Amino acid sequence: VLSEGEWQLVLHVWAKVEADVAGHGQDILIRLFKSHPETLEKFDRFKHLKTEAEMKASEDLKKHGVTVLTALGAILKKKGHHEAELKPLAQSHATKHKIPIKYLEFISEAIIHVLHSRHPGDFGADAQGAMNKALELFRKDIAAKYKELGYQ
Ligand code: HEM
Repeated sequence: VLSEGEWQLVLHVWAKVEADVAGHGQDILIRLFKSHPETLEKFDRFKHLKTEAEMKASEDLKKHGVTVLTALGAILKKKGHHEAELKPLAQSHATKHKIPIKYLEFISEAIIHVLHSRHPGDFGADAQGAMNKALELFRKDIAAKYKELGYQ
């Protein structure tokens, strides 16, 4: 469980993200796809993209980045009391999109990397550890729902 101090660090950097939701979503998805190409293959929408330049030029990709970060932001602002927000996410990602928990670990890594690149003054070690804990909590709670549903 995160402390109030930890949540403050998480939400302080997150408020910086929300000044450019779409730029962050691009950077995060591109990092994910480049670092872990098996993730790209889960997106029928995006698997035609073969280069970073093509990814950066895709408005559809940029749109989806906003969808992802918007959902994450709503979860983080619940500070742990996010069960209603995760239910539908866990359900779609387990049963429709077929996304393993490991891939949620991968996108967590991408998020943390992009936050450090874009917001280093608000993303020192204390904030990095707090964000790690927040995204761990996210994964933990999704993983429990996957397990309920027979997906992990
Ligand atoms: C921070 C983690 C993530 C969040 C907050 C998130 C959020 C969302 C949201 C809000 C949607 C649309 C509503 C829905 O279908 O549930 C969606 C769709 C989808 N997500 Fe995620 N997602 C996350 C991670 C991933 C990862 C790691 C993958 C793949 C490796 C993934 C694959 C998909 C796919 C395939 C769709 C459908 C895209 C489409 O329209 O064709 N998601 N996600």
